[PDB]
Amino acid sequence: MQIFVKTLTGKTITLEVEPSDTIENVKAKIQDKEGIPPDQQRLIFAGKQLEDGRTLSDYNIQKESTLHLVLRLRGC
Amino acid sequence: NIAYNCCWDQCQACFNSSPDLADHI
Repeated sequence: MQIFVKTLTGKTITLEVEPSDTIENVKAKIQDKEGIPPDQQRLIFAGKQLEDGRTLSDYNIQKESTLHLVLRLRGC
Repeated sequence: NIAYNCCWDQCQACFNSSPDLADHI
């Protein structure tokens, strides 16, 4: 199923995943298809901090949904 | 766990979970 990731750079990035896929898998998919490493990826949904190990279904993710990837840099 | 019975026209869908109910609706 399709998910949409509307980025801060104005880009619309689409992924072909399953609801059973984890957030880590979606981040890895973005890594393969764009080069954005999964750790730097922060996908936000429903005002909730999405965790890698959790799946798309836990955050109530449907087909054609809209996630937002924020460059979350470890450490500061 | 209350099954969320869908009050949609002729759509008798009662799901105890929010994501499943939303998907069915």
